Amino acid sequence: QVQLVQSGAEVKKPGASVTVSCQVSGYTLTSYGLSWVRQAPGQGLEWVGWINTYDGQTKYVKKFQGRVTMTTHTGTNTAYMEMKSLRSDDTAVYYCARVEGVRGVMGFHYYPMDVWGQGTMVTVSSASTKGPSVFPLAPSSKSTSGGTAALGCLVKDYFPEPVTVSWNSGALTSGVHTFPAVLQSSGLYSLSSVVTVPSSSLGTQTYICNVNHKPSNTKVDKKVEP
Amino acid sequence: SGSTYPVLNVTMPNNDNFDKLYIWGVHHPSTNQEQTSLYVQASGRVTVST
Amino acid sequence: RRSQQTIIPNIGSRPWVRGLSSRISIYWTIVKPGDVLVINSNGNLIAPR
Ligand SMILES: *[C@@H]1O[C@H](CO)[C@@H](O[C@@H]2O[C@H](CO)[C@@H](O[C@@H]3O[C@H](CO[C@H]4O[C@H](CO[C@H]5O[C@H](CO)[C@@H](O)[C@H](O)[C@@H]5O)[C@@H](O)[C@H](O[C@H]5O[C@H](CO)[C@@H](O)[C@H](O)[C@@H]5O)[C@@H]4O)[C@@H](O)[C@H](O[C@H]4O[C@H](CO)[C@@H](O)[C@H](O)[C@@H]4O)[C@@H]3O)[C@H](O)[C@H]2NC(C)=O)[C@H](O)[C@H]1NC(C)=O
Ligand SMILES: *[C@@H]1O[C@H](CO)[C@@H](O[C@@H]2O[C@H](CO)[C@@H](O[C@@H]3O[C@H](CO[C@H]4O[C@H](CO)[C@@H](O)[C@H](O)[C@@H]4O)[C@@H](O)[C@H](O[C@H]4O[C@H](CO)[C@@H](O)[C@H](O)[C@@H]4O[C@H]4O[C@H](CO)[C@@H](O)[C@H](O)[C@@H]4O)[C@@H]3O)[C@H](O)[C@H]2NC(C)=O)[C@H](O)[C@H]1NC(C)=O
Repeated sequence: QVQLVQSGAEVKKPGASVTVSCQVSGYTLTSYGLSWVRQAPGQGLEWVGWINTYDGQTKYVKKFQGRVTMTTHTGTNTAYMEMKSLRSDDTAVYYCARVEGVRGVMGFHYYPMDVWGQGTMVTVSSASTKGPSVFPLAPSSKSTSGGTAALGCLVKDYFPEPVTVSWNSGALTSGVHTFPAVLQSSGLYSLSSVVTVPSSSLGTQTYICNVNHKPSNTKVDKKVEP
Repeated sequence: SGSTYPVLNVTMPNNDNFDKLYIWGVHHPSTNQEQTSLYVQASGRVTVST
Repeated sequence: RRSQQTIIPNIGSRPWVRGLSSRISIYWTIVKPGDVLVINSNGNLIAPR
């Protein structure tokens, strides 16, 4: 029962820098090694750096030497991963797992990394934060297809993902299906949340998507009616 | 304090990442009256522990 | 028959561990051939098997 707390997913422009933090529960990180692996979106995995608590040893990838750097707070039972002068491409998911290569070993090889951290999502894009535009989407005509009707909302041109859409503060949890946002050639995402409510109530009950964006602090509620 | 010396019991965590060095001590009364007076109960006792 | 060791329990609250604010002091006593061992405790004893 060893847990790993990873710093809240962060996002920063290229050239800027971020720092991932890893926590440990149960076995003190001190008597365990550690390494970090990047997980580019559907790109496979790539080992990056390696540190050894109570051993102050460090080994990095020939590729990002200098740019990245390890750290360890033996006092708080948490490890750190520093990345300066970030690069647009480098953005991806990052993890931190245990390693046996400690003390006399020094070398990582032998050890079979165990217990990976939930992860940290970092992003690098010259696109600055934006406020989501909420526009209502109702049937062009009573759908009457199979059953009921499909009405929803459309948040377009917003960064950085994602913003939680809540129909009537959660009064409408039935039928709601928010489709995965998409990266516009412009550089700003866009998602949609549609619901399946009876076509016999297109005028009995109104619907409002509570699009609340933390990045832009933009709370926009919209009404959806034919 | 006053007419009583409650069994003192406190704690202090070492959040900091560096080793802490606490220097304490125990008093050796020269007389019983000095003991019972300065420390109430005649039998003192210190129990530092990590 | 050679050496002598006497310990006294130290009542008091201490750093909590595995759900306990108590502790157990470990002490070893070697007994040479022919010599004999003896244990005279009033309590708080943790005799070996
Ligand atoms: C066989 O195994 C052993 C053990 O696994 C291994 O020994 C390690 O060897 C590596 C490299 O040879 C050492 O790593 C280097 O450490 C440099 C200095 O920092 C470390 O050493 C400090 C002092 O060194 C001495 O320590 C005691 C005396 O104090 C003595 O017994 C040793 O022999 C040694 O001479 C040491 O104080 C420090 O750690 C302290 O502080 C931490 C802080 O939290 C604490 O937790 C510890 O308990 C301890 O008090 C630290 O370990 C360091 O400068 C050097 O850096 C390299 O990389 C940078 C870039 O990152 C470069 O700029 C630089 O040029 C160096 O290339 C490197 O990290 C390591 O110290 C040895 N011991 C350890 C920790 O395992 C042998 O090498 C193995 N045999 C071989 C050769 O295969
Ligand atoms: C003399 O002075 C000392 C000064 O320290 C004084 O304090 C003693 O300190 C210890 C620890 O330092 C104290 O113990 C704590 O007790 C709480 C309360 O336990 C009750 O409630 C829990 C649920 O909350 C029940 O399960 C349990 O049955 C009890 O009813 C514990 O909650 C503490 O442990 C957890 O909480 C801590 C605080 O948030 C966490 O930091 C810690 O990680 C613990 O987490 C647990 O759950 C995790 C779940 O994710 C798990 O992962 C962890 O592994 C872990 O199990 C803590 O034990 C206690 O108050 C004092 N001990 C004594 C002596 O009683 C002394 O009391 C004082 N002497 C006296 C009696 O006068």
